[PDB]
Amino acid sequence: NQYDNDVTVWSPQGRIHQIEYAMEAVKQGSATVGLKSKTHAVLVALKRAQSELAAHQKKILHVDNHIGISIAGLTADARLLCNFMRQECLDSRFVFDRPLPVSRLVSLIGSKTQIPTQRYGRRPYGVGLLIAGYDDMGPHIFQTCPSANYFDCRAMSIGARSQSARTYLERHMSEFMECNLNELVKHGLRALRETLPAEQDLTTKNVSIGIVGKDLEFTIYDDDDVSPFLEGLEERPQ
Amino acid sequence: SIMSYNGGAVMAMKGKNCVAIAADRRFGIQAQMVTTDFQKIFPMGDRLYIGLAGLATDVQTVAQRLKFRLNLYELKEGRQIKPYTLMSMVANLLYEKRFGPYYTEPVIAGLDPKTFKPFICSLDLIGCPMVTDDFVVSGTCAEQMYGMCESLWEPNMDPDHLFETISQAMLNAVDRDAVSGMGVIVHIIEKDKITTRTLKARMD
Amino acid sequence: SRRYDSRTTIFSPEGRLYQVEYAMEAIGHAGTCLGILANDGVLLAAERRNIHKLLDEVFFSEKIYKLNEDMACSVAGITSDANVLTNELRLIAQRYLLQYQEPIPCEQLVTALCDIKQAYTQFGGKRPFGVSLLYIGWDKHYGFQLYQSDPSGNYGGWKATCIGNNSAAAVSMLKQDYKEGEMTLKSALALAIKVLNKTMDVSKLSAEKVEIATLTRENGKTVIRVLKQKEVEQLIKKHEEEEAKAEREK
Amino acid sequence: YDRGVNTFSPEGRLFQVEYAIEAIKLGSTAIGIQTSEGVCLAVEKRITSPLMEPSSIEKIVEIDAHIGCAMSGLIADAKTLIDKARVETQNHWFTYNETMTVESVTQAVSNLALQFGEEDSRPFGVALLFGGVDEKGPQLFHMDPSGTFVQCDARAIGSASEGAQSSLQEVYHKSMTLKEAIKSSLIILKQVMEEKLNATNIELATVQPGQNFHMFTKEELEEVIKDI
Amino acid sequence: TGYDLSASTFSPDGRVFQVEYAMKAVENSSTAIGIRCKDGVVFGVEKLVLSKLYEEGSNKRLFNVDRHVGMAVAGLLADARSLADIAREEASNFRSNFGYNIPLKHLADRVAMYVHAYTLYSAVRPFGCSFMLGSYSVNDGAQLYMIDPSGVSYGYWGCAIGKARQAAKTEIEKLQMKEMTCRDIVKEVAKIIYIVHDEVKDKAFELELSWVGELTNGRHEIVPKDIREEAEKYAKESLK
Amino acid sequence: SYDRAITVFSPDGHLFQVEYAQEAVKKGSTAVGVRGRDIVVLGVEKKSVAKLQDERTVRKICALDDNVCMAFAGLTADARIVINRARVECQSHRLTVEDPVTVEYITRYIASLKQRYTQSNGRRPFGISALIVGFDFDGTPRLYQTDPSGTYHAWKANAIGRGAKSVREFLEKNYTDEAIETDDLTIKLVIKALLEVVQSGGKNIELAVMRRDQSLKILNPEEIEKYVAEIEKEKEENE
Amino acid sequence: SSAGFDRHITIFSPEGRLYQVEYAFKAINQGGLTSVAVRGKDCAVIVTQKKVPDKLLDSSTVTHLFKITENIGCVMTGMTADSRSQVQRARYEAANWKYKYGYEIPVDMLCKRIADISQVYTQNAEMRPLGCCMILIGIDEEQGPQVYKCDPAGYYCGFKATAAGVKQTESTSFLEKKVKKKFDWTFEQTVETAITCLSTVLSIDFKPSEIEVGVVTVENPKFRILTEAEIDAHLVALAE
Amino acid sequence: ERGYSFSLTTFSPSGKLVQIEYALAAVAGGAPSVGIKAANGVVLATEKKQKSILYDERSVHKVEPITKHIGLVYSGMGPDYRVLVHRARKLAQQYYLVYQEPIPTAQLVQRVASVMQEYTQSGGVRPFGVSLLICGWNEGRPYLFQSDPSGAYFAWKATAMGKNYVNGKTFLEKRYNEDLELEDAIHTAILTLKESFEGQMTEDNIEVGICNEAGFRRLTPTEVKDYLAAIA
Repeated sequence: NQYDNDVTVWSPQGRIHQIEYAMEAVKQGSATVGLKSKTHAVLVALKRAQSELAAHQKKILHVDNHIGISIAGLTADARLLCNFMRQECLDSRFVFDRPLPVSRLVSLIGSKTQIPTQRYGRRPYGVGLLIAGYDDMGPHIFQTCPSANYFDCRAMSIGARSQSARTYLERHMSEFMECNLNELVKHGLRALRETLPAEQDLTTKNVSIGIVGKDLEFTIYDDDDVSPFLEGLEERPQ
Repeated sequence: SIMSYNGGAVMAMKGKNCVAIAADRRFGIQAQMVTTDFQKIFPMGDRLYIGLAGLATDVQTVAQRLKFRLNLYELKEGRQIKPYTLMSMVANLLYEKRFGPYYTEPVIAGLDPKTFKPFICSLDLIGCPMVTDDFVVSGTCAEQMYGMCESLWEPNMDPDHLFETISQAMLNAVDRDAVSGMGVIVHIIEKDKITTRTLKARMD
Repeated sequence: SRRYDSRTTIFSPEGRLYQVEYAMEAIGHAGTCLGILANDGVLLAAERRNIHKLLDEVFFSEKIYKLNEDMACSVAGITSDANVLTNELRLIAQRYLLQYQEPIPCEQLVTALCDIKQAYTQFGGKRPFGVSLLYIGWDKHYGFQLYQSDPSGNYGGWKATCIGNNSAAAVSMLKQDYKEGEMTLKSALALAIKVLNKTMDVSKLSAEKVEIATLTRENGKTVIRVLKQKEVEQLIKKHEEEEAKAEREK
Repeated sequence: YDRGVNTFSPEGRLFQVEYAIEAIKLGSTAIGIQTSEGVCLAVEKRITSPLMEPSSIEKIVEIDAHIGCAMSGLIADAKTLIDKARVETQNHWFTYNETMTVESVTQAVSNLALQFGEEDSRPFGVALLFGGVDEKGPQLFHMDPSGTFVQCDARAIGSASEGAQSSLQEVYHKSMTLKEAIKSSLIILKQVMEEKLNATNIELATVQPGQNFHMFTKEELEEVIKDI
Repeated sequence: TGYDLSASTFSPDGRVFQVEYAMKAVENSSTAIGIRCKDGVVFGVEKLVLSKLYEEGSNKRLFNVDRHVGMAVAGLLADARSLADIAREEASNFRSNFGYNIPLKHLADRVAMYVHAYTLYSAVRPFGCSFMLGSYSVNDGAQLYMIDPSGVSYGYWGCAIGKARQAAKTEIEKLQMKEMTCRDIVKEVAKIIYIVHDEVKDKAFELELSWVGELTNGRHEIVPKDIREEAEKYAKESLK
Repeated sequence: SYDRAITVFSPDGHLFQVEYAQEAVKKGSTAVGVRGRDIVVLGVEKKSVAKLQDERTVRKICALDDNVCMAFAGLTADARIVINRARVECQSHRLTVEDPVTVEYITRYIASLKQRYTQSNGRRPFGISALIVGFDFDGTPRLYQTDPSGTYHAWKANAIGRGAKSVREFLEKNYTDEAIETDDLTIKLVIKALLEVVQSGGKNIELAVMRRDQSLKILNPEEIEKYVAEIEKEKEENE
Repeated sequence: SSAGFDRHITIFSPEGRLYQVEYAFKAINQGGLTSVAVRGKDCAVIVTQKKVPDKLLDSSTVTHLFKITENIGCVMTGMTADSRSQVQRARYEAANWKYKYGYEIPVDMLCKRIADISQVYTQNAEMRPLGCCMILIGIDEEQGPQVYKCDPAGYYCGFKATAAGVKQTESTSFLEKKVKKKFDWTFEQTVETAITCLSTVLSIDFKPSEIEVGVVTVENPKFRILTEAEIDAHLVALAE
Repeated sequence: ERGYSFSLTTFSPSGKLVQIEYALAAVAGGAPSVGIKAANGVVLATEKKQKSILYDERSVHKVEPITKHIGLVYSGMGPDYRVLVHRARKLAQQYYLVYQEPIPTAQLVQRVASVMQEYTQSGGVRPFGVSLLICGWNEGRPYLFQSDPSGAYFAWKATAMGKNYVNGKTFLEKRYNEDLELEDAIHTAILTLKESFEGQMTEDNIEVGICNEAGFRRLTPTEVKDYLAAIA
């Protein structure tokens, strides 16, 4: 147990436990699912209430006109990476006068989160960022982790009880490349409804859906515009 | 010039077993005097004086900075300061302001603390030491002071004739100067005592 | 790191200080210094440590440090730590003279040191000064003065004080024999040699084991007289003569 | 060890942040309620001595002429938060000629609380309630030492805040009025404190759209007590 | 054991266990091998698919440091990304100060001294990475290097980094690598990967082959094995 | 268990090293202070001269500016830094803003300087508590107090030091809602309050008053002995 | 005794000892290596073996003989990573002498400056004290050849016959019996005792391709590494 | 780096400094030495034996000059000595750059002891393990001082540091007097070093430096062989 104190201290098994504990902070937050077609990349999150009459905490937040991210984990590390995220997006607009390629922006994050996972004096960032974007070669779905690894993927679900969402995505990933937004969005939010206890339903007040498109700027819909998306659904087989 | 802003004249002269130093008394801006009691000779220990001439700011400034370093020297060591040691101390203080220099030219006169050996030297405004055996002069009316000392100085002189020689050298040269005058004070020191006299000069 | 650090800054659960009380006890296991006022003077006395017969003593002063021109100080505690404070304190008294061209008036010199000695008990993890030391001097405003520095930073203006656990019985003696009002130099020197007769347990009071320095305001000069060992001898024999009167009553 | 200054749990949060929530529990209670007519607010002073001056204890301060406040927990750390909350709403008027909205105040306030450590020390021990009338009508917000910022419609924080929030969710509905919500709040106050409810125990704070003045009632509050 | 906390402390017998602990963290990573022929260097990495949602070419371990220099990392992948950016930055200053390409013998010295500096202070930890360096030139030929987490760096003809470090170099040394061409090497690298535990107790995998030498005119790029698929056609015939 | 740091919290949310600084205040001599109609007054106890020292260097009552006073407790070293710092701020305020300094402004400086002095590690907090009394802000008498946590606060009658709980309970049954006019009556309230001293020797009380227009008026041990006589004159009505 | 943290950091123990530096004295001994230097004549000879356990491991990138300047060569024992970083300071500060002072650095002056860097790591804490050892040779004009040796503690000396690595106590005992009749050291008497000491302490009687020989001589003062052919010439010359 | 900045020395509850008392134990287990102040000079001597017959003697010196009239020896551990030697060289030139005059031996010990003070109080460093003996003939009278790793200093007539110093302390007290010559002082300085030496004493086992008024001078082995040539 004496090796379980700092980021610097290695173990006699070769595993640093402080990085292994920051993965556990990702499982505290709620579930969120991102996926993409050939032309459209949609990530869908799940709000959580604090009390019975407070507003629900937002998950999806706009970054750039072609980049939007989701969140899972500490809200302190959330806005701290967002302010680093927005600063790098407008520097390429100010210098190069082009939007950033999405694949090389995430490489700046892995260089950003590597220093506080090696030097003493700062904990690792407990955060579960899902990233959707548009470079010149189509849509992308990215995830990160507090071990500073970033994974390109075509579908991903992270957060609380998100293993049941992964099983739905693996047996329907062959259908995702062809279908358009009227069902591609509700292919995604059929995966959230297995990350729920079996007695309540995904309502209009606890879900956010963000869409960025090839000809569409990144747009966040919540609590009023979810009703054209929740129409035309079946119930759970209970 | 900047040296000619307030005037001044400091002369030192070596005798047989004694040494003398003299200066003027006039304080003033370029053509307007202010007072006739401006001190330009400062005691730095017994039997060892220093004279300053030039810009009246740096006269009062360096004499306080040198007093700052002398008292710290005479407490780390129980002895007093040697006259060669003070010359190296002043030359260090002027050279630190190599490009921001003080506008003064110091004249150091005094005896040895152990023996009776006199010592005279003068420095430039950036700290070039220059020891002699007969006299050193500094101030605005320098060229008049060389004309009097080259003709009146004798090698081995009692304190009687040494006082009379430095008196006639200061009176006849400063009266030729315009921005210096209004009284001359003379210090003559020796092994046994210190004598200070003021002279009857022209007050115009 | 964290497990290598010393405390030096942490209160007790009852509120007392952990390291400051320790440094105030090491001074009691050290030399003895005292002072006494007079109507026209002030004096200091000291105890010689390491009186081995292969030393030189060429400094003319070991416990006494003539600090500005009209002030001196004894010292007690860690001798290696003591040289830092004296070179600073002469340097505080000398930058005052550069600033006003008037000597330092013997109180705000002490508070200038007592703020420096205090600051190591506060911020910064550092070792405090284990040195208490005396003060003598003269000013325009009050005259002859004594002061009592502490590792905590406290100072007090005393009429007759000394060191504690080494010579704490002297303070009980000074309350019995120091009479107020008349305390002149010949009366104060004979009072001082009586005290060190008891506290220093060496019999007959060998003159190589003591050290006495005085200060008299004399014709506008304020001399500081470190009196030589030749006149320590007859000062002892004057007190040695007082035993002959002390046996007449019995 | 046992989770010292900056080290993750094997399961969840930092316990220094978790113990910062517990420091609010030894504070003083306070209730804020949002109504479409305006934002009412209340607090308990907890005055100990009669020689102790009553009007020196502040809990409602004035951040700006349309933004009120409420605090609980540590008073010593709350004076740091109120200081820059007054400054950076004033910097916004200097460079934009307009009033900063109520939500974007606490954006700047929640940046500074998430800065404990040695980077360029300890977390804070104070929760806050912010009332105000921006361009979207009246608003009410709440923050914690964890930086978790959220909008509430009616919120009670401080000591005995758990028993306050249970009965408070029954008496609230969407169509309240401001004259109704003030007496609806102080009934909850005298049921959670122990002293007799008078004009020296509590104080009120109301902000309106047309009445951006008068964020502090003073001895008109004596009329409200005798009416209930 | 006990004093094994800091990297700036010695054992009572004279070794640092924090360097020893980080070496066998590289042991748990999958096998990446390297080999050079007489006119080139051929890399090869066994890389396993995480579950299914990997998108066929993500998070690769065949980097590209310079115009003629690339890496074959294994171990903690995030720690190798920060270490690869040092070698990208180090080769740029040699260009800007001397005007020509970095020699591989000088490049491996600059990197290994940088890895050495994280094994001395108590504030930082040693790296958890080991990697390969291969290059080709006309005045120097082909070279192949090897850097451990401690910082020891010298040259090989062939190597392996991962679980099967010993189990791969047993059958590397039975090749006549001194005279083969690096087109015949590519079909021989793929069978070394597929012999030792490609998907036996694991789930799945995908082969990556990097490539530098005389046929690329000094360039470093991935193989056109996608073209004609000949590595898997020749290695899967070794089932019996 | 866990304290040994000013940045760590307890499992029930406490700062014990801050709370231990208030325990050092209770080792000090008691000092009381009330405000009145025009004349404010504060007194201290426990002089205890030791037969061989000068008593003008043990002073516990100082003035920051011309119309504000100071009384403290705790340990003598940390008070000297706070006093010397507060003299600078109440003088540099006058240079930047040409008004005199209010009594409320100088207490926020002392509290905020003690505030940031608690936050950073390796900075031992001040173990003193202070009483700031001044009828300076446009003819209005006020008195505040401080705390080692850094919380400035206003009372109308105050007691600190070793035995403050008895005196503060005494003044609640004694400070009349009838305002103590004829200000020698208000001074006699303090001498009656300081009569419950740790030993009550009578000649160990150093009362200092201020008539809100003049400077500080340190009382002599002949005028204060007259007020001790009339306190025994009112005590003759018990029989 | 273990008082405070004397077994962990560089502080004094009771009885004036300190353990974190004398743990570094047997930090050399994990190399499995032994180096011998002999001064007898107007020449100076280094001899040190190589240990090649792998046929995939190269031959030219094994050499412990390091060329500091043209007239100064050295050999390194101990662990490899601390050894090459120590040489980077020795190559650096030998050139600062030429720049600041305008002539070639003496071998005596350089061994001072290297040991002064190892001083501060013992003096200051949280700084690991470089568990390796350095032996120098060179020609000084009007002084003949010299052999110096540096310690991790910062201690240096100059002496005629040197052993290092693992087997000092057996080799230095052999050389005192050798250097007590000061016979004619004639540049082959020096090389033969440099071989026959190591060939009897290790007791191998080895093949011509496992050692290196560094040499410097009053005639050709350049540092010079011997060739495998002429190493074999001296090896068969002692076959009597 | 981090910037840790904490000292490794605090007070005991008894009031003693623990690590400084441990550093004097490493001083007492060093090579022995002796220094004698005569009526016209100061004599320094030391014990320089190699662990082998291989070690050259013309490489490392024990008696070491500071100025041309100031020398300095030690008893403790080897490599810590060369730090403060090079520190005292640069310090002694700074007096000469200001005052144009060679430094007196009293003023040098005022500043070298302040350097040894600074490693005892500052953060994370350890105190020295070397005591010194500092000599010199300035202003007629010669001087002989001794500085310890605590930071204090003294002024001896004759003393001995190193191993068996309590035996040499009694032997110098029973042999020295008020005055001798310098040539008589070296004779009683080897006879106190012959007390604790090994079975053989040659020109290369001891090493002697002197201080005449003509300046500082360390002796070549020609004189030291001729001095121990049957004159004890």
